[PDB]
Amino acid sequence: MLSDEQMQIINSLVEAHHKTYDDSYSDFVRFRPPVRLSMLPHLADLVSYSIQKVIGFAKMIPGFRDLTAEDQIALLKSSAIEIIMLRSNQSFSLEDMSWSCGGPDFKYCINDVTKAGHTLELLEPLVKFQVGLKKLKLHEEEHVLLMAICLLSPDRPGVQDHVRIEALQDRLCDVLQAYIRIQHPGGRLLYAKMIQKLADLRSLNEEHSKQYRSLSFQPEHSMQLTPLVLEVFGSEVS
Amino acid sequence: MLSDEQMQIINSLVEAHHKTYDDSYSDFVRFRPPVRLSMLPHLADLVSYSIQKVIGFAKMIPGFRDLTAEDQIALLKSSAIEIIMLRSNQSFSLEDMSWSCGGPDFKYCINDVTKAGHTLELLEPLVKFQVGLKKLKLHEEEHVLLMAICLLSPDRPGVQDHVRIEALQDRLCDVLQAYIRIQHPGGRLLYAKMIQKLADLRSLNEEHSKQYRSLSFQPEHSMQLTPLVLEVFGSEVS
Amino acid sequence: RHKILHRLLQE
Amino acid sequence: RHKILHRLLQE
Ligand SMILES: C=C1CC[C@H](O)C/C1=C/C=C1\CCC[C@@]2(C)[C@H]1CC[C@@H]2[C@@](C)(O)CCC=C(C)C
Ligand SMILES: C=C1CC[C@H](O)C/C1=C/C=C1\CCC[C@@]2(C)[C@H]1CC[C@@H]2[C@@](C)(O)CCC=C(C)C
Repeated sequence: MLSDEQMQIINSLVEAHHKTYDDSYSDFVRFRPPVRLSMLPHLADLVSYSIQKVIGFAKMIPGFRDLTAEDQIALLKSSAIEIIMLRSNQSFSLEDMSWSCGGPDFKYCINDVTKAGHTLELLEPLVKFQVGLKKLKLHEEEHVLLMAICLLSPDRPGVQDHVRIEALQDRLCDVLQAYIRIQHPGGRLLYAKMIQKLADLRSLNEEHSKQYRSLSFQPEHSMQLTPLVLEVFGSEVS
Repeated sequence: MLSDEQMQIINSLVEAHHKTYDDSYSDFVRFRPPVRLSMLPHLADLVSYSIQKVIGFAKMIPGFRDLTAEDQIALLKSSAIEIIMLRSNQSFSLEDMSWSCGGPDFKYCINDVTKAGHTLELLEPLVKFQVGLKKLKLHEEEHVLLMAICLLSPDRPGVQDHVRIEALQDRLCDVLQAYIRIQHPGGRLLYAKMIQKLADLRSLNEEHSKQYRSLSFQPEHSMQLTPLVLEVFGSEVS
Repeated sequence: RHKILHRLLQE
Repeated sequence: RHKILHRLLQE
């Protein structure tokens, strides 16, 4: 059985996700339209909007708001791309191997992402990650806990209060394990599988950071990004 | 009568304008859509695109490309908003007191610009400038020469080679006067009128710079701008 | 530094 | 400094 303090954590995280993930994708029409690096303006607007959502979620994670502004920034700059990849699983479809967000205008395949600069060196492990993640059939409670665990990883560059961040992450990890054991039927190997996905994200973050440098170093491409994307994926230190 | 060297200048400037001002406004659909600071995303994309066009025109002005990179930047940062206001006259309509660029989606009135942050302190002198400019019934030759004279003003902050810039501007001014005298019937008071408009632009630039500081200082508004707008309207010095 | 981030992390 | 401007002023 799960305690009240562990339950209140789950309640806070599900509430946080429902407040920041818009299932209608209604705001997508406000982005620069997709062109089929023709896709870069639309996907830069998509990522920027998703960054704002990741900020909104993080602020609602118990304990995150108590960290210094510098620790809050260090965590977000390092984990933003990984949280984006995790939260994007909700629109991912096994039938099409694509992210579907409403109409055919907001359906993104592997080819749409190559038209944003990205290569198969990133897109092949990313699609393979999305399939493996979808196959886990995570309850929403597990999905939000994995995002919160990912965001509160103390082993990120720029992090100062490692102890406090580690104690917050340890507590989230305990909540997840206990949730899986008690509420997820036949989930004996699931916690191990979810932790492997966290390792997969570190590798996808590495490849993305490498590829990001390539477009950020070409001002004709970097000028197509948003000021928030530039700041969050930027190399600046607090 | 006008000389060959003066004619070649006119030919170069008209060619430059025809290569950088798209009369179809076909690219406007690629901007973040207008919302009726709801208008700020669309107008930021409009200004950024117009900045790229002003860069394209300036590079084709005889002598501009021979200036140092630092002088080229100093001129553009100081004059960009004034060139934008000048070139926008081509879409301006006396009948509607608005800039019309195709359909009703790309028709901007005084109210649309208030929805981009913003006030009548800028928009009332700007609309009054557009009306007075339209009333002059400038030939395209005069319009392109006024833009080139405006851009090559040596009395701009950051300018190093004042002498060379002044000699380029003096030569453009001579071309304009001689053009008006010989080719513009009943244009005896026109050159004086066009030079007054250049003074009006300095006042509109001042008010815009003041108002720009207001949105650039609020990160929730500044984040809606483009990296090119931020760099060009920015306070950074070479 | 981190102008947008600092503002978004406020209230 | 002026990364976009320098690039756009090239060729
Ligand atoms: C961002 C969300 C969350 C909300 C919805 O579920 C839709 C969604 C899709 C995410 C995708 C499909 C397009 C390509 C992206 C967004 C990928 C996630 C990562 C990937 C990258 C690698 O291309 C991002 C980097 C690209 C930039 C900065 C242009
Ligand atoms: C930019 C062009 C040239 C190509 C076409 O003729 C259309 C046109 C219109 C210009 C306008 C109508 C909207 C508001 C603007 C663009 C104004 C010119 C200046 C003004 C300002 C003051 O609002 C710009 C500052 C606003 C920002 C950065 C959002």
